[PDB]
Amino acid sequence: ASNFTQFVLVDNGGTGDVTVAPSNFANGVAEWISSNSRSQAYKVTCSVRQSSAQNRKYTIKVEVPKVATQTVGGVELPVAAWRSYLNMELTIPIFATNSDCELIVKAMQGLLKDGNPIPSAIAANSGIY
Amino acid sequence: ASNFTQFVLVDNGGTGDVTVAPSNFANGVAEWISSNSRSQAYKVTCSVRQSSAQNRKYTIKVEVPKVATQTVGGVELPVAAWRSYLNMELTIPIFATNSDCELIVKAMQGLLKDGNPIPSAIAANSGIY
Amino acid sequence: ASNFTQFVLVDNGGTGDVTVAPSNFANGVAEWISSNSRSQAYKVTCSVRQSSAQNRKYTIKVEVPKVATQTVGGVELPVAAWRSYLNMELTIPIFATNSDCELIVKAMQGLLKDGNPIPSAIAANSGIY
Amino acid sequence: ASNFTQFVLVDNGGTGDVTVAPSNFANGVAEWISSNSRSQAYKVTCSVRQSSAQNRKYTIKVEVPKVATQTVGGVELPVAAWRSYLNMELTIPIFATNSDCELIVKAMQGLLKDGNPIPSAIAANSGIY
Amino acid sequence: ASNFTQFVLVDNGGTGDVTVAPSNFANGVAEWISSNSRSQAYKVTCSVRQSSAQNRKYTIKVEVPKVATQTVGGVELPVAAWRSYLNMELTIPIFATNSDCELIVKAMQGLLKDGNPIPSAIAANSGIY
Amino acid sequence: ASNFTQFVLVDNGGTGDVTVAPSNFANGVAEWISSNSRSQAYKVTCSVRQSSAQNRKYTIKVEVPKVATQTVGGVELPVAAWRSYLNMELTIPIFATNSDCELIVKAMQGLLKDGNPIPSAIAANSGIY
RNA sequence: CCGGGGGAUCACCACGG
RNA sequence: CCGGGGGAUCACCACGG
RNA sequence: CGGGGGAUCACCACGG
Repeated sequence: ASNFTQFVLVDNGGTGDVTVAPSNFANGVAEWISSNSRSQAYKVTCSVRQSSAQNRKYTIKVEVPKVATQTVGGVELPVAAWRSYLNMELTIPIFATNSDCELIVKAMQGLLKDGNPIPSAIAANSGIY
Repeated sequence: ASNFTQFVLVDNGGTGDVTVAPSNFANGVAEWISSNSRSQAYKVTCSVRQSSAQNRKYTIKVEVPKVATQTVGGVELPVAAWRSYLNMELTIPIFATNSDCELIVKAMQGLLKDGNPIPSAIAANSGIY
Repeated sequence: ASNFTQFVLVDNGGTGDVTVAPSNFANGVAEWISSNSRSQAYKVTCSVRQSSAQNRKYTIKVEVPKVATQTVGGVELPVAAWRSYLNMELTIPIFATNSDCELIVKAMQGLLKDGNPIPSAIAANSGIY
Repeated sequence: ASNFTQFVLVDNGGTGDVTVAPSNFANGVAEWISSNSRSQAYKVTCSVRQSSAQNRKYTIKVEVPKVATQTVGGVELPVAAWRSYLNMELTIPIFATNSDCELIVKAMQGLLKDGNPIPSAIAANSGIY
Repeated sequence: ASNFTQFVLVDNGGTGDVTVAPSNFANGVAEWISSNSRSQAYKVTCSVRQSSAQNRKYTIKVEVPKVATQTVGGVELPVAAWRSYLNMELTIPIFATNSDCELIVKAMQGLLKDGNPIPSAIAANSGIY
Repeated sequence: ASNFTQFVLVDNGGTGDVTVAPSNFANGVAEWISSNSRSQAYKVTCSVRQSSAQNRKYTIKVEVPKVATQTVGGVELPVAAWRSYLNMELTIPIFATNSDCELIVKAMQGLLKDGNPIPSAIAANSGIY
């Protein structure tokens, strides 16, 4: 098949859903963007490299924009008031089997499950305590 | 409310679940670990700081053990061959409201939802194609 | 046990209460922040140190914001029109027992009790007369 | 009308109350002192000034003594074994209305309310934890 | 839960018991002190660090004071005639499981059990022979 | 009386107890070890000296083997991965009476009593939180 | 290339290795 | 950072790596 | 360490 497909980044229950689609693979960096002007789009990038002799490194990036309409020179333009940036690096040893890797994915999913500590703190503009 | 509580990191459907619990709070850095030797434990740390004048920044770290052919409670060397490391840094502009932050969390959840490109690639020991 | 938890900074009956929650505790400085936009949040910090041979010194800071919306270029952001800054330093000799400290706290509470000179002047943009 | 009057600094039920009375108001600095030996008295001072173009600044000071008798050469005098010194500075922009100031006072009162982190730590010779 | 709780350091059978409580966690050093003036208090501190790549180090400190009342400048002050200092470092490899660690705790407890060699010598102001 | 006798280091309720016995007295340093190869033994050494004019100092050392997955009588390398080291230094001012010293011992016993913070943390492969 | 609860305007930058 | 049956007024100091 | 020294508030300059 091919895993370079579009997926929904922000699930808002069928309405207001932010879906992101493949837009580039130049230089080994897979890119996805929302159906917007490049200045207001959601961006997701991913890449893998054999960082060392004995392990691989996945580098993922996500950009969440705060869309706005700005007036520059008396003209209105679609812009982003600001952006939130997520940068993550995952280092996996070459000795990890597929089951070993599913474990990693499940842990990451559990980490952000609704109601858990971390996602709770982030959504409330607070720390852990 | 007080979010520093134990939670399920790896959900294996009730049986075989991996729970992670509070183990340290030195220097504001919250830590959680599973019931294992520190060399084979699942570790999670989180912390927030004001990186700059306009940004707040969360640093989240997760360590996952290689389980295939593992010897529980044994000395496994080299350490690098038996562990995966996840480094996450989330930058959020100071103008983000709680709602904005909820959306950011949703985006993170969507990025790793089962069946999506990234988690599928990682779990299959592969890249994008 | 822990006193690094959330508390009510401004008691407005039981609804419009301003609550402040732990956010960061790095380098011996505990920091509390109210929810939502960090740009419009109340901030409280506290620290203790041995200022000298016989003295222990507390440094407390509080920031009260004037919530407002800033529109520029048609782009509006949540900001603080201005902030009120309170900085206080309390020195207590190492000979002070717990009873001595309870008294010091009572004095601070009395100084600001409703109806007394100091709080009355501040609440009215006035000085002493 | 006058707010330069005596008030209760330490409320000990209704008997061992520490009352502080006007003593001097020279050079824009109001001073209150408790009765009896000046050497063992509680002291409170307050002043306001225009720290800058947009800011008005309050400077408040409080001294809590540790009453004791000093014998030297067979001659005993009433003195203060030591003193606890509180110095606070409050800055309020000239745009603050009376309501804004009432709020600032509420915040100060809340910060020191019985049971909250700060007063609890001080009353126990402790810091934050 | 939280293990940062108060505990009794010196058990004297319900009467004359020296109990110690949490008082600080600044800079990752957990501190406990007895309910005394800071100049006469019992002190207990603890901290963990990943000393090397393959092991952790616990650093514990205990201070036992000999309380006295000293007359400085004709005034009486609560002081400590002298202090006994206990400094201990415990290095545990990361490969140690929880059971491996309970073993360490039991050994330390056995080492100081009433009647055993070491505690006997210490309490008699003598060496081993 | 002559305290250099064997004793129970690890009390496992009669069955599975670890006894440690006198094995060396070279240079005034008393040593005790369990019945194992020196690479897997429980070791205890103790010594007293006058560190300075006003202080006497006890140096106590304890070595505990990692037991999980251990191979009795086998060659286990690296040595650092299979052993925990405890270093204790107790400083007692020359004015301490036998009674004073008994209290010091009690404090040490209390610090490590079952259920208290420190032993609980160590046994759970964790820190304070 | 590796490191940091280093920074960013975010596939970039500085520092230390 | 590591070491000492190095020292302390005890989260510090000196020395050797 | 000082100031009824200032701030955009754990920063800044002047004083020892």
